Amino acid sequence: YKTKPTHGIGKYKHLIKAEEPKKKKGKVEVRAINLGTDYEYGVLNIHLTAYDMTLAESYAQYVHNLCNSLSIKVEESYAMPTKTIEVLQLQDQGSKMLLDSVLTTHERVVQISGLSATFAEIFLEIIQSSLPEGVRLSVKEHTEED
Amino acid sequence: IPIEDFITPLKFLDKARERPQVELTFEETERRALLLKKWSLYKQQERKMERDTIRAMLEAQQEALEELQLESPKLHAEAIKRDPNLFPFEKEGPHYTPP
Amino acid sequence: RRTPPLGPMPNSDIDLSNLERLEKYRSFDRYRRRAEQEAQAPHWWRTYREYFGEKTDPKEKIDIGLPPPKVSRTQQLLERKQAIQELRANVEEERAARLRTASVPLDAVRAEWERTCGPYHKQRLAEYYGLYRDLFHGATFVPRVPLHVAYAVGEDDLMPVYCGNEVTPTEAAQAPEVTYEAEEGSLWTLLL
Amino acid sequence: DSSRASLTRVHRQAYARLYPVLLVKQDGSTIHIRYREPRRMLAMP
Amino acid sequence: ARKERGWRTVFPSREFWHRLRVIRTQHHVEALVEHQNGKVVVSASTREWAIKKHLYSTRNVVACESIGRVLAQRCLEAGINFMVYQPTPWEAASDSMKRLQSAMTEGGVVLREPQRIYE
Amino acid sequence: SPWRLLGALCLQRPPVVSKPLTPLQEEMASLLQQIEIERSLYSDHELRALDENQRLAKKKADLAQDLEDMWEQKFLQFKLGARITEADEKNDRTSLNRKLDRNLVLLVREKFGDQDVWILPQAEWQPGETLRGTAERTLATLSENNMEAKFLGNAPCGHYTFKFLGAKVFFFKALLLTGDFSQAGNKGHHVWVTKDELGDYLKPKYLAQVRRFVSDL
RNA sequence: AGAGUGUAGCUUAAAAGCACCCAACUUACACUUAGGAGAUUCAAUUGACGCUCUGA
Repeated sequence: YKTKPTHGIGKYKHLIKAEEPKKKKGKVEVRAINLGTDYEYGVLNIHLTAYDMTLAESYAQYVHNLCNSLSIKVEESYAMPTKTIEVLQLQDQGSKMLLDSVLTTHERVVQISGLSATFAEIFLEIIQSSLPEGVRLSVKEHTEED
Repeated sequence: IPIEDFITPLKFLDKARERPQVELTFEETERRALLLKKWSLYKQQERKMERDTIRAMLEAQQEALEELQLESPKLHAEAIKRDPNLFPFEKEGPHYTPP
Repeated sequence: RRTPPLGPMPNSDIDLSNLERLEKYRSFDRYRRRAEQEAQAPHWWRTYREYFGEKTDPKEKIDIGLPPPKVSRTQQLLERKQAIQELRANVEEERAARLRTASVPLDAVRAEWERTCGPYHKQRLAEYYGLYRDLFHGATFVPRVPLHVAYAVGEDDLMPVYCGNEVTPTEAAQAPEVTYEAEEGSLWTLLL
Repeated sequence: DSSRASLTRVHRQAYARLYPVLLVKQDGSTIHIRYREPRRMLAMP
Repeated sequence: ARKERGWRTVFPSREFWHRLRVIRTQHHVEALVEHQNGKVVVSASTREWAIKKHLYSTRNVVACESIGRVLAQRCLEAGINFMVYQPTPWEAASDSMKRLQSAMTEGGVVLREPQRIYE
Repeated sequence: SPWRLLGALCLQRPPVVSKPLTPLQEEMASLLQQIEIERSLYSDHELRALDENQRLAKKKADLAQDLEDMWEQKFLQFKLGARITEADEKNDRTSLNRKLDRNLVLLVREKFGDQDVWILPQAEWQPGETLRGTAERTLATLSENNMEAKFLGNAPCGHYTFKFLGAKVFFFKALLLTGDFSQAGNKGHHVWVTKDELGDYLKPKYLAQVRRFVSDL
């Protein structure tokens, strides 16, 4: 009841903040909160690309579990479409004929939100030390449309 | 507009009679289970080493930040804030053979 | 018109700021464990446990029995570690565990249960049936020595009285075969 | 530390064979690439 | 005797005289039999040295099967052979709980308590 | 309040090759390739063996092998670059290409009047300038070459206490892109040194506690 | 050299409960299923092993 000592004992929506907003076409990015004594970066991108698919998938799983274990939030994880590259082989003796062979390229993306600068440098070095064989890392910014 | 490439092609349906055969024995399955047990313990060991290094490095950095805050009232304001040198940060992976 | 609470509000200890840096219940059984943990506490509002006949249980109950025999838990723990290490040495046990085919010697675990922790289980069964409520007006004890009473009807079988069994009066026609361990310095009073 | 993510399985369900070709880059550097049609050296110019 | 009918929106239902309740820790598996007033009657847990020494890997499926067999024996010696098992769907589809219910039924202890008379 | 203004830095170097693989991981890669073979289906080379030899027997009753032997020859003509640029040197501790499996940290020698110290390279910061700026400034002084050491953060790394007049030691780290080392025969004893050799070369407690925040690999 | 001390990572747990790791499902995470390893530093509440802070 409203006058009893147990008023508001069944309150729950002051615990769940999720307003269920349109989280598909919204572009309300969080900005870099920088106080000098309190630097905190926003919604930086992480790119992992390779010609091998399963290595990129495995390292994306690794970095996802790593940032999940260190309590820094994952915004979204998704992938770009693949690119395919031809090695148009010039013939050895008569170099006017151009034979061809096939090769591929994949890409994976994770996003991180909370980064103090000390944890930023320790985070990027600890990813960079455990960087697997064959991929390239690139910490880019947020305005990356497909 | 997103372009998806997790679609398997429509050619992947028909020729589906090449390797359905799996005929194994008991020694191979016990070998594979024992190897998965060994690899589980090994990966737990690696993750423990990784966590201990991360925690020791973090307490080292925090000890440094505390001593800088004690000894100098102005250098922490520039020392904490992240300079824009590392905006397009990247690093290419290792190799197998040297040049 | 309001009235303040008579104590702490239940979901007040968590902080409403920094919600996204809190750990959520990722499952249903985690919340279930927390809620059935919380429902056992003595709350200050009105609850189900107050009204529905719990006999006002908090009051210490008098023990009248034999003391527990002293064991050195360090040696016991190291010997049990030795035993399970010796069992873990065998590899056919690992094959039986992986291959989903490994039973237990039920008679051995029965005698061992009679040997180690069985008295406390028989104590709580005897308190569930209301024996200590009607035999000693609430005063409780532990059945320290094991006991085996078996009834005699036919030629081969038995109908034993374990703790809480069901035996028909035709099977209780004659005096049963009572046996237990005892030393040659002790006198006993049986009572049914 | 570069042994953590090198042990992988092709996690898509329907997939072809792949072979560990040794790909040499623009300075002569090898990468194990899971590529079909079991070639042994791939020179990317 | 009357069962506690009702509650009709929450889980588990309180309509039983006895319940089967299994607790699956990351170390041990423990099965209880409760009365609905709350006092437990019989239990078989792998924390006990009696079941501990006779098996390996107290977490795994055959340990829960052993717990089912030992609990069925212990509760037939207690004269209680009707109880209710009320699991979540993913526990009821698990192989461990399937083989534990099989060990309970093959031990003679039947689930699905009978109806109340003039309910 | 006299605090003698003293910083430091530690040079970070990326490895070039992956470390060699452990034998249980060899068995794991073997069984992973086995499970890969089992779950795989319908490669082009698989038909180019199977139904090509089938149609071969068919029209004989009336490719693959040549190209795979060609690929064996294309393997055997190209000897790969040998990973061991380590045992053929065995001596050149001053070289950038000595060790490539692991990460390395540089350290310079100067025996002072009162002190005698093998130093991880220091910095002497001036009250008008910033800490990391003095780190890269002394890095421009101490190296006498062109190198691109990309820094990792504005935050320092490890702080220590020596007092004789108080003082302190302020550490920094920076990842190397490429080392274009001029005057490789320097007598200022800079040395490219791994973690085990770091623990070897250190005498004091001031350098022993450094190893906790370098990457142990 | 002095001081605080003491169960695996945590616990006003007494050999426990959470943490933790691998496989399967998921782009991935998360849920769930199926597995994995774990501890009272020793000597008779007292004494001499390890760590931490202060020293020089």
